Amino acid sequence: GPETRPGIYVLTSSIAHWQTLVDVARGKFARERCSFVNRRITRPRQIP
Amino acid sequence: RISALPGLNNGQLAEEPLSAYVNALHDHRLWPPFVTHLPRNMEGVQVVA
Amino acid sequence: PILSTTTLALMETKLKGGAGAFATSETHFGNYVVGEIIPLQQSMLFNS
Amino acid sequence: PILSTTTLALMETKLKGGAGAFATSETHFGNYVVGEIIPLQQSMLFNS
Amino acid sequence: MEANIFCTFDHKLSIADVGKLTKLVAAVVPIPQRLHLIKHYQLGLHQFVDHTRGYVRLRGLLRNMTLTLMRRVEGNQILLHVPTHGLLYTVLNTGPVTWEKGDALCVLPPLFHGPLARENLLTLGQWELVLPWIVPMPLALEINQRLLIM
Amino acid sequence: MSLLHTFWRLPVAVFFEPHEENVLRCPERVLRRLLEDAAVTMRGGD
Amino acid sequence: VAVFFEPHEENVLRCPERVLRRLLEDAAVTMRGGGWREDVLMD
Amino acid sequence: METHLYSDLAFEARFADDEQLPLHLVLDQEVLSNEEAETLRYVYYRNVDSAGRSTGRAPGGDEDDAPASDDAEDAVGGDRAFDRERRTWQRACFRVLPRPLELLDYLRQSGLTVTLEKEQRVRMFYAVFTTLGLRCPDNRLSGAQTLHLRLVWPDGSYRDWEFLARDLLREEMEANDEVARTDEWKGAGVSRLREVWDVQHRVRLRVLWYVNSFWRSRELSYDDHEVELYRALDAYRARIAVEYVLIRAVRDEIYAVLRRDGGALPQRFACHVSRNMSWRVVWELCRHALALWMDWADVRSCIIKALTPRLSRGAAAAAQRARRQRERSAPKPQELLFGPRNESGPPAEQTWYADVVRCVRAQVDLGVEVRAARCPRTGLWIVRDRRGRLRRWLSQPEVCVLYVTPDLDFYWVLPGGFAVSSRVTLHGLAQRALRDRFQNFEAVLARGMHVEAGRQEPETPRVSGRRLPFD
Amino acid sequence: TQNINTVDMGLGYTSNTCVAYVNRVRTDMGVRVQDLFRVFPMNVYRHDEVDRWIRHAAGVERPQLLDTETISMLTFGSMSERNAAATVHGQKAACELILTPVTMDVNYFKIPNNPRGRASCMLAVDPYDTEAATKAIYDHREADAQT
Amino acid sequence: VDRWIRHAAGVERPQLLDTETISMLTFGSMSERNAAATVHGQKAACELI
Amino acid sequence: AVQFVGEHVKVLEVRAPLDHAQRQGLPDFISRQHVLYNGCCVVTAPKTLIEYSLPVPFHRFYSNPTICAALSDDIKRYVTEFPHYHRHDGGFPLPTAFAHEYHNWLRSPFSRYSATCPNVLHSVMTLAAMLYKISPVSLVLQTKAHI
Amino acid sequence: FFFPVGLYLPEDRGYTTVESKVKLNDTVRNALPTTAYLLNRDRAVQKIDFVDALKTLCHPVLHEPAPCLQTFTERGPPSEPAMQRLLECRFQQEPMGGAARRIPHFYRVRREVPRTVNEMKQDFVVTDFYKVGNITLYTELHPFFDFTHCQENSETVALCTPRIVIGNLPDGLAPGPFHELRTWEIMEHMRLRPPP
Amino acid sequence: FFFPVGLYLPEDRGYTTVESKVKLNDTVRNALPTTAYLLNRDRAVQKID
Repeated sequence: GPETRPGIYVLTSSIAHWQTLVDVARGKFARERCSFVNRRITRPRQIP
Repeated sequence: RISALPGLNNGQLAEEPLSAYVNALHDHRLWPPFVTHLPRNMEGVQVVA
Repeated sequence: PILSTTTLALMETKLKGGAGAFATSETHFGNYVVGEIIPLQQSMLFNS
Repeated sequence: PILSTTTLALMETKLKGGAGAFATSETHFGNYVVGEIIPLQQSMLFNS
Repeated sequence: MEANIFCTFDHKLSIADVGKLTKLVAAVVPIPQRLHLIKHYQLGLHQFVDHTRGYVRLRGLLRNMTLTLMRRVEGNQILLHVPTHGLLYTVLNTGPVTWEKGDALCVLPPLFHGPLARENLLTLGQWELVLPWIVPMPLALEINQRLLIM
Repeated sequence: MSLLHTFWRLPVAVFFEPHEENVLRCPERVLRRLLEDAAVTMRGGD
Repeated sequence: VAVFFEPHEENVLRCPERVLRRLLEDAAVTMRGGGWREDVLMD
Repeated sequence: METHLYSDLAFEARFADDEQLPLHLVLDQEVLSNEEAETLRYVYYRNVDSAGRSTGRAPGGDEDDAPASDDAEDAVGGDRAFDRERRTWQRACFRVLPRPLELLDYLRQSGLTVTLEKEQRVRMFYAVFTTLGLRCPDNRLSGAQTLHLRLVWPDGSYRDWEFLARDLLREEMEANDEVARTDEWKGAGVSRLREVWDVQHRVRLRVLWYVNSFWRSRELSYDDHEVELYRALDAYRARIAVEYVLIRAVRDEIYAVLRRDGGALPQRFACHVSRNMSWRVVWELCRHALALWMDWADVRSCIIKALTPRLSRGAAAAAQRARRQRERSAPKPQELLFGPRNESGPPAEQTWYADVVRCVRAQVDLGVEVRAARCPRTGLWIVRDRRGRLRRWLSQPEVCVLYVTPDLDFYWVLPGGFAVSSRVTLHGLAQRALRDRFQNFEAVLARGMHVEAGRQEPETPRVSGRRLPFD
Repeated sequence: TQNINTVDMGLGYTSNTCVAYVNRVRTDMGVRVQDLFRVFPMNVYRHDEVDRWIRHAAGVERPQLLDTETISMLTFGSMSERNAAATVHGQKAACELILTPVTMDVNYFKIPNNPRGRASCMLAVDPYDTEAATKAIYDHREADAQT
Repeated sequence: VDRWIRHAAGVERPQLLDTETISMLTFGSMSERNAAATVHGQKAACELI
Repeated sequence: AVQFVGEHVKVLEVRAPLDHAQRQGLPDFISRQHVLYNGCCVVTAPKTLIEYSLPVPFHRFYSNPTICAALSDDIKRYVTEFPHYHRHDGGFPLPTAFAHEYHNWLRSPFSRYSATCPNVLHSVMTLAAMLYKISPVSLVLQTKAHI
Repeated sequence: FFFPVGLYLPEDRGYTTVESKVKLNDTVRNALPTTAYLLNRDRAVQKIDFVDALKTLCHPVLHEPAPCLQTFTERGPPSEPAMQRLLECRFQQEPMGGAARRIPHFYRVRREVPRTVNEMKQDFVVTDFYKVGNITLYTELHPFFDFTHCQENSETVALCTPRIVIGNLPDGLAPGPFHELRTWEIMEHMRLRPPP
Repeated sequence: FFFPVGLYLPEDRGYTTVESKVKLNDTVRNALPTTAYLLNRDRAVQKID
């Protein structure tokens, strides 16, 4: 949307290595990644 | 009467009637050995002359 | 082998026969009883 | 002679019978049982 | 936490096994699970080593494992110790890499070193003590970089 | 007549099962039958 | 029992003159007819 | 769906350099089977013009226009000809949907809007979505151009179809904050769905047309002359004729050798023979077999499968190494004592392919692999089954065989092992014709394969319709 | 900690045991069938509507991904069958079903036998003879050793 | 006929040589191999009149 | 009635993948099946029209060597050469085009059954029951009927 | 423990040893065993039908023969001389174009044709189907599917194809009398126990 | 040991002493025996044809 909407979470995971955790977090949050790049396209004057 | 299961026939699955899943007599893919007309239904059936 | 019957008639006649009835298998045309090789359900796990 | 039958029904009766069932040799109309003359299979090889 | 881990051996260890396992005190060995009692098959990288699958797979398994320092071996027990953050330990480099003072060290699967002998250790049956390489950061990110560029 | 020319002047009696070595046994009856069957297949073959 | 000549690099099968003539007649007809299969496919 | 969108954007970003327009295709059980759909590795496409000329080659002509060589030293051009062929194919993006679907419902359940002229449903056990580019060499597109589609599988096997641009454009050309291209692509949607066959009417595939494509904006021209279609048909005729002209070359060679020798056939294969036999009926069976082999020979004949490994890039260099090895000078005593030991020569057993033709019930087997070795006692050949078992068909009176050795020597064998022997001549075929028709595919690296060559690759990639997909 | 070492002082077996008494059976001795949709959780029918119909005819649930190699390395199980609300009888003795020709004789079921239809007890085979073992259990051109 | 009978009864063709035959006819041989697994002891073979 | 004449006899080949429940294992099995068009089912060899009638043995149930042998000389010679082929249990070889048993719907058990079965109603009914399908959805439907 | 459900005992050798002890109504549900009865952990009667088996019977693993075919192929064709008569089969797609007119040409060649493995599989009676002499047994791998070796391009290849209908099971594993009794069961279900 | 298989008992003097104990359904396969049943070296049943 026009305004950024934050989603706040508290996660429990068996992973402690950061790169593995961020891989799985990217796997879960892919729609937000596409939203981030789309935001870069559709509102070029704003820089997230 | 024997061929289908009229009590349980009561639905369709994947566009086909349930009796067609029970017995070959009701599957349109099985043809009579002697033909006088093409069947009304030829969903996946290919005829080769 | 474990005690098994096709009909409730054969289990019924086993269940009201004397001691040692479970061990014998017997046929009634198309139906059968399969008796148990050790008296596990006849006596052993109940007399204790 | 050794215990042998021409039908499974007579073998079933021999296996349901008590002691000395094997040593008796009867017949149905065209079917017969022959009974072992010493009780090897009945008791001798299994009493231990 | 489980500050100490008991590793029990199912193969009876000869004199030579206990000797070479004693010389390895303070070596860095990984465990998959972080449990108080483990069996010797779970010790080391041998559970995962598989050359048809690639180097990146074993890298991914290793970077998630729990690392321990070997202590005194007794009869069929090896007694692994987990280090804790901010404390000071003596560590052993079985790897052929050189360490200079002040280096920052990373854990990676072993590489192929020229002589090809590589010193197989503790071949109990067809298990083996495959230890990782403790590598300083420059070489570590050099291998990661080259692997990514390939 | 003698349509095959052979290097050796004497034949030998060949032993062993036909899966060890190749030998061309065929009586003339079988050959005539095969010839006519091939003829009808060739007939079965702007 | 029966007897068979064992194989060699030198033994040879002759073709009767009529059979050879028939072979060559078939060959000339085949070469001249132009019954080429690609022509059938494109037809 | 996403493959079509990405490929449209990709062909737009490349249009000025390439002048290739994006053609969006969907494949189903009418073009490929379920196993081939699940295990598909690559899709490649090729453009050839109204004169039969591929767009990867020089625009006027090529040194591959010269005839072939018959030399193993040359291998029909060697590495350079191979590289000129490989440059001619271009790789396409593709995605497989491996579970049964109905196409229009799939497009609507995605973001697209569908407004077809008539709402006829098409149902398909699986779908492969891929985009091919047909080359408008200017802002002009001809109907006589043909486009080739190639589907390739992990073992390196490929399947080629070809359809001409007239079939594809028969209707489509005959009628001719800030927004994101993705949202308007989805909103503008699809409005066309057309079924296209290849030239030989073997395979049907559907073409999908989008109204947001950059294809619409260009207003380039299309035309089909009669003479251009005529020449394109002639080039196609020359394309498919390549295996049959080789078959006829072998047939004429057999008849020419038979005329030259006078019908005297020497024994070249081991089989104990009897004089007291009607060898004349064997000659008659030979006639019937040699007619029937022409009746049933095909692309999968032994001759094509023998020439195919010659076209591989390694072949010329390996042949030159072998030539050096066989003609190497005898070693001096010093080399034997002090130097390295000599290279082992060719192994006693060779790999061949054969065509086994039985007359009694007309049947011909074509892609047959056999192992051949010369028995020590007499230098005749022993042909064995690739499981190591002696082949028995030399002893059957109603079967003749045509073998082609890896060096393109052919034998035609009668019952008894008496054979016609000569060489397959490739000179009737231009180097390009053979080379483009039968060159083996060489794989580019992809998911799940070793960077190092020669490794035993792990479990091959698959997209599964029967299992919940892993991630 | 106290260290204990034991040395067996016989040249044969010096101890022997017996199962003298049975107190109770921990399992329910039931006829509840094993849930193959829990054992093989990923498998679906190719046509989705057929898959959902088959799910509904049985009492089974939607398919599940297995553990990743990393997660199966960090965790030691899943146990997708939760406990039932009440447990009157003991543990569920889930029956595994193998399909049988309707003509298999009942005399086979009456004595103890291998339920796969052929003997496999290796006490009948020469030790460390692997080809004899494979032949005994899988070769169907030589007789089963039991019947 | 011999081949048909032997295939029906499940019997193999005789394999012989002159010295093997000499030993077979003079003294006999253990020409029947053991089973892959023995559960019931020796084969007490029944002979039929 | 001649005004409705129609054409000469044809044999057609029918190809069909199975339904979505039977297609799941071996998805690429395209069944094949042969039918007679502009043809007749005959129980006798026509005497008067023999010069104009030719036999088409094309099925397990419709390849009687007697009618074929009386109608064509080549089949008569074939059967005289091979008298064991003069039999009606489905063993008479069909031509190579029609001989694809493994891809047919009705195979050897059907012809073997109808060879001996008494000519009464229950044999018809049990031929109909023999065509119950092996699909898993058919397992649900038959099993819920307690058949 | 192990117990069967639904076995059909041979009617041609059938017998009763408990006639004086039980008497079952003359219905087909009494004739054809389709339910089994057992004792519970405490001696209650418990019952298993095929209805309860669906959590196994309907899983896709039972209905997929790819592992069966891979193991069948890797074992390779049999090598024993007796089995050699079993592999010799040849299936070939002819066109349908002129098929009806060239049938006599097939029979003009007076050669005999091998029996298919499924045609040989019917000769064995119920009791000798299971013996060693059933050389076809190596093909009986799966109730729902047919396995065979056949000649294709002068090699031995493996072919798998599904039995679409229940009747395609061989006589040794689902005999004619069984199919007839099961038909009587279906008719009694439909209240046609005496038919019209 | 010795035992018979396949004998034919005289129908003109047939009789039974186990009528009350055994009942064989009316079938010639039951009437004319061709099989013998015996016990193993366990108490298991075995068959000869």
